[PDB]
Amino acid sequence: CPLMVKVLDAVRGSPAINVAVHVFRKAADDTWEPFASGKTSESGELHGLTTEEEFVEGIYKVEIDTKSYWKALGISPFHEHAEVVFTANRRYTIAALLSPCSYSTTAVVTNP
Amino acid sequence: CPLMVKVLDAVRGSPAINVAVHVFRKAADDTWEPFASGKTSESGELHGLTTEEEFVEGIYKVEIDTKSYWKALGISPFHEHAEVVFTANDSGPRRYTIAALLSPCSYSTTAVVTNP
Amino acid sequence: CPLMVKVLDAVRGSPAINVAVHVFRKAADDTWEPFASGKTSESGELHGLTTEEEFVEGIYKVEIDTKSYWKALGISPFHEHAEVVFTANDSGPRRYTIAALLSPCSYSTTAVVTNP
Amino acid sequence: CPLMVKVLDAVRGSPAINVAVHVFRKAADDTWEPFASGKTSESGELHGLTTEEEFVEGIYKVEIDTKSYWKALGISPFHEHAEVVFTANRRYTIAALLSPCSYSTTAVVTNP
Ligand SMILES: Cc1ccc(C(=O)c2cc(O)c(O)c([N+](=O)[O-])c2)cc1
Ligand SMILES: Cc1ccc(C(=O)c2cc(O)c(O)c([N+](=O)[O-])c2)cc1
Repeated sequence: CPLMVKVLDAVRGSPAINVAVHVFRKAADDTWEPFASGKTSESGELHGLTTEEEFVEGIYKVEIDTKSYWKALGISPFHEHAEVVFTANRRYTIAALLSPCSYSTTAVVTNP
Repeated sequence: CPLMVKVLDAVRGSPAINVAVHVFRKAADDTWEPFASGKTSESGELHGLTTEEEFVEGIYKVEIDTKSYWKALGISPFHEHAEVVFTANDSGPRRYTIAALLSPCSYSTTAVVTNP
Repeated sequence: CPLMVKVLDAVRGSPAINVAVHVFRKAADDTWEPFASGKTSESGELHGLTTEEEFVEGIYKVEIDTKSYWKALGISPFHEHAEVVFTANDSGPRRYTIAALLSPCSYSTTAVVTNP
Repeated sequence: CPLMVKVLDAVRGSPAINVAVHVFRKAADDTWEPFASGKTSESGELHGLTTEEEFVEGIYKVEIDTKSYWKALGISPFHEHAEVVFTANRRYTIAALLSPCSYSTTAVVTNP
C-alpha cells in the first residue's frame, strides 16, 4: 500500500474507529474525481486504498467524515469534515488527530 | 468583526505574515460562492473579512494559502492549502476565530466561538 | 508584558478559562525556583506574569494545570499537566506568547516570539 | 509491550529517527526515578521500554530530547525538551508530533 490513512481521537485517547474516508484525484478539468474510500479499522487505520500502479503523481484530496464520527459519539462537532489536499511525488501515511472543535494532520512519508 | 482568521508559523515561532485567505459560502445550488478574502497582517491576524449583517447562517469554507506562504520562504510544503469548513450561526450570531498553526508537512486548526 | 500564556479548549471551541499557570526559573544550583503564577482570564489569556526588568536570561518552565481544568468540567484527562520548558532572552529581550490547545487526552503547544 | 513512544517530524513529514527518550516513575518521595529509556527507530517508534509486570499503576514522566534532534538537523529549536506526564490505569502509546517551535502529544490507549 502506497497510501494509508490513520485517524486518532484526542478526547478518548484512542484510535478513531469506523471513520469514513474518501480520496479524490484532481482531473484535467480540475474536477475532483473519486479515487478510493473506506472506513478506519479498530486501530484507526485504513489500508489498501490503492495500488502502486494506480497511485500516479498528481494532486489528491482526502476527505475525513469527522462530523459523523462525533455525531455517533453524541458530541457536538465544529467542522463539516476534514480535508487534506497534497501533491504525490514512496509510501504516504496521512494522519489526523481529531477533537470536536480542532484537528491536526501530518504527512509521514517513508521509503522502503 | 464576527469572523477572524489567525495563522502562526511553527518553524519560526512567529505569526505567519502575508498569508492569503479566501472565504466561500455554500449557495442554494450547492456551489461555493466567493464571500470574502484578505491577507494576514504582521501579527498573523486577518480582521475585517465581513460584517454582522453580511455573515448570515450558512456553511462556510476558509481556504488558507499555505503553499504560497512556504514557497515564498524557499520551502516546498506537503499540502496544497488548508481548508476549514463549518456551519456558522445555526443557533444565532456568534463570533468565530479560525486559527491555524503551520509546519511544512503538517498543520492544525481550531475554532474559538464566543457569544458577543 | 514580555511573557503571556494563552490556553484554548479544543472540545468546546473556546478559551480555556480559569486555568492555573505556574512559572519557574532554573537557579544557579540547578533547582527550579518559583517565578510567577496566575489564572487565565475569560479570554483564555494570562497577562502580567512578569516585567522587562524581572524577566532576565534563563531557562523557564511554564506548568499549565490542565488536570484541574478538565476535572472541574467532569472529565478525567490523561495528562497530569502540560509543561513547557525553554531558554528565554539568550540573544536579547524578546516577547513570548506560550499558547496551548487542550483536549482531554492530548495537547499541543506553540511559541510566538517577537522583537518589541 | 504495554508502553510505546512514537515521534514524528512535522518539518520533514517523516518519522523522527534517533530521538532520545527517557521515562521516569514518581517515587513516594515525589522524586522522579529513572524507569526506562531508548532511541526511536527508523519508523520513529520506541518499543520494549518495559514489561507488563514492571509497568504498575502510577505517575509516569516521558522526556523527549527534542533539542538534540533539531540540533542534529541544523534547525534552531525553541524548547529544551518535551515532557509528557500521565497516570497509568491496557497498552499505551504516547505519540509526539514535533516542530522546531511547537509540539503536540496524544495518548492512544487500546485493549488487546
Ligand atoms: C498549539 C496551538 C495551536 C493553535 C493555537 C491557536 O489557534 C491560537 C489561537 C489564538 O486565538 C491565538 O491568539 C493564538 N496565539 O496567540 O498564539 C493561538 C494555539 C496553540
Ligand atoms: C500529537 C500527534 C498527532 C499526530 C500524530 C500522527 O500523525 C501519528 C502518525 C502515525 O503514523 C501513528 O501511528 C500515530 N499513532 O499511532 O499514534 C500518530 C502523532 C502525534
